[PDB]
Amino acid sequence: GEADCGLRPLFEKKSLEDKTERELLESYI
Amino acid sequence: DFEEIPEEYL
Amino acid sequence: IVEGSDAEIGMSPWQVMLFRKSPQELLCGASLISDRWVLTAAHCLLYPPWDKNFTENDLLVRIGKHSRTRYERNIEKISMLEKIYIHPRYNWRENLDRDIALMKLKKPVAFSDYIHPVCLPDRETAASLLQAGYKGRVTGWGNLKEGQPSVLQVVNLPIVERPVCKDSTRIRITDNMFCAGYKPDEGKRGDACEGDSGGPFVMKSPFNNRWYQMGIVSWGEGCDRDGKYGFYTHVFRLKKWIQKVIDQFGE
Ligand SMILES: COc1ccc(S(=O)(=O)NC[C@@H](O)[C@H](Cc2ccccc2)[NH2+]Cc2cc(Cl)ccc2N2C=NNN2)cc1
Ligand code: NA
Repeated sequence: GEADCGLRPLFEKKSLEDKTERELLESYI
Repeated sequence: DFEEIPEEYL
Repeated sequence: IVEGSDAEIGMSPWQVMLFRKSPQELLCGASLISDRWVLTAAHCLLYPPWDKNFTENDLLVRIGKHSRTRYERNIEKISMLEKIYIHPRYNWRENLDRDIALMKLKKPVAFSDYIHPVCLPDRETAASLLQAGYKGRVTGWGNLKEGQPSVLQVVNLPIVERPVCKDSTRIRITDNMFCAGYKPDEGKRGDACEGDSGGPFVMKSPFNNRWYQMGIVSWGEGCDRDGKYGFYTHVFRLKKWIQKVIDQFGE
């Protein structure tokens, strides 16, 4: 896997969360 | 529907 | 996407639009997995029953987009295809088994706030995340109903138990597919629809906070029907082929 893959410049890179990613996390029970 | 893209791409 | 919402700017920077050169139209979604490789559904490129068999010069990819129709000057990048690779055992005759294809770009695309690759899963990432009830995310510029969005749409959908997928359809399901979507009794809705095929089904690993593409929007009977589910190509199951192509034909 590529060094920086899957980390979004406007979200993970800056520690901002998008409006619905928590819904995903909440489902990973 | 779609805006013209620059002709360099076509 | 049916029953989704507008994406946020840069929310899906691996999103790729597969765009026909002439007539100028949206064909499918796709995803950026490196600076020169794009992943999509084989059926977006090759489908003999409808006389679909695109060559490299028929197509462009548009990367970094938000608006469906506008030319996003100084934001999107438009790339030409060097070469298309379709899985050699893609089953267009029966059930779209192994619905996967790679496209190599003529030149590397520059990463930016709006352009960034998604990860592909390892065995352990797939085993941990591909569980019934676990939610992934689907994005695309496809139709809003079985009409067309102004901007990229997003919907989160739960992975469905394999017996329930099998019992929803008369199509023969394989281990290279998984299905996703809410049940009739769940109330919430959502699905891909026409124009979304080939785009990514992604999950955010809670272990390392990275997005992985677990699926490719592959097939569905109608859109957002009760008792029906979207079917997705199982990306990890075909990663050996992906790596083979990239290892042989990557520079
Ligand atoms: C050869 O294998 C086949 C498998 C399934 C089907 S189907 O279920 O009868 N039709 C699927 C089709 O609507 C489409 C995929 C496709 C496009 C072009 C050629 C062949 C197949 N389904 C795309 C799709 C995926 C998802 Cl996850 C959700 C909804 C839809 N969808 C339905 N209508 N429009 N988009 C047909 C052939
Ligand atoms: Na459904």
